[PDB]
Amino acid sequence: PAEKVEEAEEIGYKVMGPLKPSERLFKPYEPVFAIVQIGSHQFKVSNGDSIFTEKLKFCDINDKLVLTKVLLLGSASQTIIGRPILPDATVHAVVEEHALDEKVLIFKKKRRKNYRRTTGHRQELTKLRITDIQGIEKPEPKIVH
Amino acid sequence: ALRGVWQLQKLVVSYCNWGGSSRGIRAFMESELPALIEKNPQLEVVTELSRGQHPYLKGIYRNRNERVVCVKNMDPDQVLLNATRLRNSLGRKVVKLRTRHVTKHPSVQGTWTTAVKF
Amino acid sequence: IVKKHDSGGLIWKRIKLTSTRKANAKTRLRRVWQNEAVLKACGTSDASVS
Amino acid sequence: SGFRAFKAQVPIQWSESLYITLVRGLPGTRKLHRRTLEAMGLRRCHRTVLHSNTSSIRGMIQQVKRMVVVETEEMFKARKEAEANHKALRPPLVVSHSSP
Amino acid sequence: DRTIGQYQDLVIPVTNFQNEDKGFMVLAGDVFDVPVRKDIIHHVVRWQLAKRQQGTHSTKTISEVSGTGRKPWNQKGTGRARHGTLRGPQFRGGCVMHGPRPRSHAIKMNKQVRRLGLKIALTARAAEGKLLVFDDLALPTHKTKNIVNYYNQMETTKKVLVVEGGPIDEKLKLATQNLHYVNILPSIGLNVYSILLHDTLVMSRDAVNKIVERMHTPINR
Amino acid sequence: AYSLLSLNDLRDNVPRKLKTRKGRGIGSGKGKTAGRGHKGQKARGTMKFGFEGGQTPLRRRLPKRGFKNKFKLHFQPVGLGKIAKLINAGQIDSHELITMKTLKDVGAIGKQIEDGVRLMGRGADEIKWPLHFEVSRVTVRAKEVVEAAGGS
Amino acid sequence: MNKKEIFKLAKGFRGRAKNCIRIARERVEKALQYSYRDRRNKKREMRGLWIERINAGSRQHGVNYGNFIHGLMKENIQLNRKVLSELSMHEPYSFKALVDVSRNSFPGNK
RNA sequence: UAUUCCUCAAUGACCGAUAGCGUACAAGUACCGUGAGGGAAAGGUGAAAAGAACCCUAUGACGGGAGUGCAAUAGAGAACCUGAGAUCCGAUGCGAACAAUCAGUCGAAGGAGUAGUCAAGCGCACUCACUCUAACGGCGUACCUUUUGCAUGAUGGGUCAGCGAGGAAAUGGGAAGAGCGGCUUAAGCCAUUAGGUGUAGGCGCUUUCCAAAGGUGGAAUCUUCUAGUUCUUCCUAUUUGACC
RNA sequence: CCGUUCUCGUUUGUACAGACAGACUUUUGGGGUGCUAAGAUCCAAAGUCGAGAGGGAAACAGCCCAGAUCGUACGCUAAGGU
RNA sequence: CCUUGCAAGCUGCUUUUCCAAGUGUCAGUAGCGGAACGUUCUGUCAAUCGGAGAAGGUUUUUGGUGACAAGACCUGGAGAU
Ligand SMILES: [K+]
Ligand SMILES: [K+]
Ligand SMILES: [K+]
Ligand SMILES: [K+]
Ligand SMILES: [K+]
Ligand SMILES: [K+]
Ligand SMILES: [K+]
Ligand SMILES: [K+]
Ligand SMILES: [K+]
Ligand SMILES: [Mg+2]
Ligand SMILES: [Mg+2]
Ligand SMILES: [Mg+2]
Ligand SMILES: [Mg+2]
Ligand SMILES: [Mg+2]
Ligand SMILES: [Mg+2]
Ligand SMILES: [Mg+2]
Ligand SMILES: [Mg+2]
Ligand SMILES: [Mg+2]
Ligand SMILES: [Mg+2]
Ligand SMILES: [Mg+2]
Ligand SMILES: [Mg+2]
Ligand SMILES: [Mg+2]
Ligand SMILES: [Mg+2]
Ligand SMILES: [Mg+2]
Ligand SMILES: [Mg+2]
Ligand SMILES: [Mg+2]
Ligand SMILES: [Mg+2]
Ligand SMILES: [Mg+2]
Ligand SMILES: [Mg+2]
Ligand SMILES: [Mg+2]
Ligand SMILES: [Mg+2]
Ligand SMILES: [Mg+2]
Ligand SMILES: [Mg+2]
Ligand SMILES: [Mg+2]
Ligand SMILES: [Mg+2]
Ligand SMILES: [Mg+2]
Ligand SMILES: [Mg+2]
Ligand SMILES: [Mg+2]
Ligand SMILES: [Mg+2]
Ligand SMILES: [Mg+2]
Ligand SMILES: [Mg+2]
Ligand SMILES: [Mg+2]
Ligand SMILES: [Mg+2]
Ligand SMILES: [Mg+2]
Ligand SMILES: [Mg+2]
Ligand SMILES: [Mg+2]
Ligand SMILES: [Mg+2]
Ligand SMILES: [Mg+2]
Ligand SMILES: [Mg+2]
Ligand SMILES: [Mg+2]
Ligand SMILES: [Mg+2]
Ligand SMILES: [Mg+2]
Ligand SMILES: [Mg+2]
Ligand SMILES: [Mg+2]
Ligand SMILES: [Mg+2]
Ligand SMILES: [Mg+2]
Ligand SMILES: [Mg+2]
Ligand SMILES: [Mg+2]
Ligand SMILES: [Mg+2]
Ligand SMILES: [Mg+2]
Repeated sequence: PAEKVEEAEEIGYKVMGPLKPSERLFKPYEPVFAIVQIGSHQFKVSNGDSIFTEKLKFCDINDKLVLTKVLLLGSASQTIIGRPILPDATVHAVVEEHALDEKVLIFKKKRRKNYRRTTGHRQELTKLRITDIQGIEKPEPKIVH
Repeated sequence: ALRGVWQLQKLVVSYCNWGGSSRGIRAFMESELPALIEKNPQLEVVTELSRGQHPYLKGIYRNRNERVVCVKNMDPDQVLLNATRLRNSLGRKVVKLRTRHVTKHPSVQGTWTTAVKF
Repeated sequence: IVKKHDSGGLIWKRIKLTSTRKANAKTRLRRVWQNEAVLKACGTSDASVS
Repeated sequence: SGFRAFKAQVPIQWSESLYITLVRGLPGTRKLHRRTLEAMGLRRCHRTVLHSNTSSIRGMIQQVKRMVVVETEEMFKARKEAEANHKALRPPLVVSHSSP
Repeated sequence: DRTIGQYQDLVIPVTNFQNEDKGFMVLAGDVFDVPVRKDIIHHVVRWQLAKRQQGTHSTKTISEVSGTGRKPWNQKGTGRARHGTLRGPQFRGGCVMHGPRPRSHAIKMNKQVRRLGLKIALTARAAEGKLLVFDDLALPTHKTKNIVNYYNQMETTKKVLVVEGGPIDEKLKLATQNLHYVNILPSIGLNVYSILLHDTLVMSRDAVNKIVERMHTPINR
Repeated sequence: AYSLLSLNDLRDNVPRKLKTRKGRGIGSGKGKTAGRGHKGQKARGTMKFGFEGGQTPLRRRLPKRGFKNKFKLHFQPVGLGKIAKLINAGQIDSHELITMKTLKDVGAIGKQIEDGVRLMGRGADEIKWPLHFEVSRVTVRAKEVVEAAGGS
Repeated sequence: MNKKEIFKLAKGFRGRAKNCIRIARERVEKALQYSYRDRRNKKREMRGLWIERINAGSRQHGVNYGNFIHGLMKENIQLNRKVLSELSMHEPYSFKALVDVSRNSFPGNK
């Protein structure tokens, strides 16, 4: 159990447990962004975004995630630059699906040599919904009456 | 689950009690199906006898999409894997993913234009 | 390397010795010179516990 | 260049052990040198083997010295240490742009 | 239950068509208790069906297809493909290259393998509980209704094979010939494929004694 | 499934190897010239096995030797050790005469006698009794051993 | 590959190449070869596009691409080129902050 | 014992209309040749003809209605069950007369058509929604055969559908699997809703050198080891037309 | 004789092959023949193609770099460039 | 796929599986080896499916590394395995 937590931390996520039906985590859009690293790939996200990552092995559907590798934070007024990561910043997410992508055909042929090969491949991806960015000050509610 | 709402609504287990190609789904019904039924209280699982036909699993989703996976001559673990992939799916059409970052607000500070001053 | 450039119908173009090619040659020379220095320093005796 | 990562950060002296890293490709080279590299345990590019410092190893390195980077134990340890110290965490930078 | 394949003698009840009690019989363990092997049965069944195949299948070579041996046109000059006849294997109406010719499909099998297959079949029938031993196979009449009444009386059966020691009496022959689910054989004609086609096996005491006597006699050589 | 023999469920120990069907597609690995390569007699199947290319073959360069004696006599060899092993097992009565019928019946001779039996000296240390033989031929050592034990 | 699969892959082809199996098979096989090659080539093209957008973004503030990217490496800032180009396009003030940081890290020659 | 111009009965892991006889149909016909001779093509409405009275428009109903029929594109006159493809003429959407190339591929502005999901108020933003098209950009000289090497101005193919070439027997060299422990029968014989028998023969035991005569003590000492053979499947070889 | 490789790639029995038309480059600085000609021809020693895609040499069998199990709009390099 | 472990059965106390790691391998003509897919026919089958619409045909969707498989609408009208 701790080994899976350590490996998920190496990838850059932490499982916080299942999403309860009482929680309302899908709030309206806030003008802050974060850059997070999940595996080899980096994503620049705001809340309400969706990202497709390479398959995360240690989470299930509707699990709340904390993304542990935050490289940059930004807003309309300031930018916080991590060298390389920001330990005090947290980005929250929810696992939405694990699905296979559309099949790609791998075709090889060498002309006049009586050689050809055809095979398929389907890559499995994990879809995450970004719900919350922490570590940078969000703008106040400007109740324009 | 799309924003916390589970998308797969019904799992149809179609099988034959006579045919040799339904051995794996019959073993799946006896062995792995109650555990999957227990772990998914939000999912309705119905089982249908279809004599003389090859077995399949059918997944009916919130968006009224239906996906059928034939499981003829499969081992029970392959049937369980297919049922798990049906449960983990959002029911979308199998087409190429055009992007891996879906956003409606690409810019917080405003997109670069020729009018931007620094 | 091919050194035949003014005969025949098959064109082997002469590779010009540019400054970038000289830089790559100097990098390869630095690598082999450091290797030779390591071999000179380590060649005075043999490691024990065999 | 790529050799810049392998430049010595420590004075080069006699060593107990040697680290050998293949930095050139195999096709287009003599089959004798490829067999020598196979005898050193090097089959793929950018791979590192560790060997004791004696004349039998040194002659093999001398044969293929234009294909490899040979490092002492101290040079290898210093290179790995500087690489780890470069990627270590530093405090964040906060820049307030604002006011357009 | 019991461990099949220990070569142990078995005790079986003896009855008749009238559902009476006729005592008990001991079945020899080297015939009715051999280890059960699917591969030997597979080979014996394949041998039987290969021996059964008629092989009266035929096609015509170019020597037998009607047509002239004359070259159809000149080898050169017409702009067409060169042909020797108009009855070649690539021609419509032509010969069949590597087509079937009438031949026997029979293969060979050792006698001891056939004996072992018969032993395995009898052992499986005795092990499943689907072997019934009759004191005799005498019927009061030649009418098929007696056999139909006994078949309806029987328990969890579909197809029955009835084995007689000597030649079959005329009454049983007439009574069973209109039934596709009850078939008869003398003990000289008992074979693995006939046993496996019927889920229940009915043998008289004479048939059991003749089969065990045959298996206890070594092959003369 | 217990002791079932259904025609539905019979198979061999190993899966059946099927025939290699040449001249089918690329993926089979034996299409387009099958496994014959390109041209020559061997691709066109007009080559006789054992032909050596026009050099005088070894079957015609070596001399013939000797003749065949049409009246050669063939005798079956039996060692004394086999006879001793069958004497100790009760198959052979060592007090009565050991003829070729005695050796033939106990299987010391194979199926076909041809012209008789030659008694040999293999395993002669196992002869411990006076034994009397009536064979066609006998080696010198076998006769020496049998008479040393008081037989003939 | 079956004839029906080939006709599925030849959908939208011009002329008799969508329709006739002898003509369709060649064009479909060539299309599949192009698809295999272009899965490799897309990564080269997209890295070129990111580097062009970063170079345009940083030269507006007087910094060349190579000095900028090396100044970011020197400060242990490990943002990759795709995200850096997205910042140069969509968050220009954060990108200007990164340009200032890299120029303090590594001005280069001149 | 041989054969089938013939008869009667029966069988088929034989074929099913480009197959099976050359001929499922009035075929040794039509047709070709002076002649000997060569030699086709062509099966299927519907259960039953109930095969469409009558009307309308054409010179003329095969058309449009009507009626029959379960069904009428099931409406034919040596042919109508199903009804594919090449091929021909249309309808709708998008592109298309300032831009060149195996005609795609990877990106993609725009245009057009179309669904559904539901917390909160019966809108609206969500499903990268989905489908068709593709301005514009980057990359991209068919396939087969034969060759040292082919975009090659080397070969072959107008297209589509159907057909089209490693196959059988016996006897050898082997491998894998199995039976028996000496193994195995051949012809035949008795039976077949089906097997059972049959020892003649073959290989081994078995003896090694040798032209032939002649000649012939395996290993081991510590309760001794001391032989194969017949099938099945597959790969190869020989003789057969022997992959075409 | 002793290190390194830990791989059997070694030797040998049995069974199945294919192949016995090669091409170019390494100062004409390994040589012969030819004219110190040939994209000639014939040998020695390497490499590549043959049977090898990818990047460079404008385009490019044989030169330089380098060996394609698959996926990614991640990263570092070689030759060669800016 | 291989190697090394690990744990299970075996009989073999050693040969087969399951799992985990592997900076271990995986261009390929002639050619060799291994593993499969599909067609027709036969046994299993006087069994199973079929006006609750078979075979065949057109669309469309889903699955596998692939040959290919499978669901549904339409067409079809009696067979399929
Ligand atoms: K003729
Ligand atoms: K034809
Ligand atoms: K005909
Ligand atoms: K019809
Ligand atoms: K029609
Ligand atoms: K294009
Ligand atoms: K020509
Ligand atoms: K053989
Ligand atoms: K054996
Ligand atoms: Mg030229
Ligand atoms: Mg050139
Ligand atoms: Mg300069
Ligand atoms: Mg360089
Ligand atoms: Mg003829
Ligand atoms: Mg003639
Ligand atoms: Mg014919
Ligand atoms: Mg091959
Ligand atoms: Mg071909
Ligand atoms: Mg071959
Ligand atoms: Mg050829
Ligand atoms: Mg040849
Ligand atoms: Mg016809
Ligand atoms: Mg037809
Ligand atoms: Mg005909
Ligand atoms: Mg009419
Ligand atoms: Mg009909
Ligand atoms: Mg019709
Ligand atoms: Mg059409
Ligand atoms: Mg139009
Ligand atoms: Mg214009
Ligand atoms: Mg033009
Ligand atoms: Mg596209
Ligand atoms: Mg172009
Ligand atoms: Mg030529
Ligand atoms: Mg070319
Ligand atoms: Mg041409
Ligand atoms: Mg040419
Ligand atoms: Mg032509
Ligand atoms: Mg065709
Ligand atoms: Mg017989
Ligand atoms: Mg030659
Ligand atoms: Mg030659
Ligand atoms: Mg040749
Ligand atoms: Mg030569
Ligand atoms: Mg030279
Ligand atoms: Mg010369
Ligand atoms: Mg020259
Ligand atoms: Mg030349
Ligand atoms: Mg020449
Ligand atoms: Mg050479
Ligand atoms: Mg060649
Ligand atoms: Mg090569
Ligand atoms: Mg190349
Ligand atoms: Mg180029
Ligand atoms: Mg090149
Ligand atoms: Mg590789
Ligand atoms: Mg390979
Ligand atoms: Mg249908
Ligand atoms: Mg059928
Ligand atoms: Mg079938």
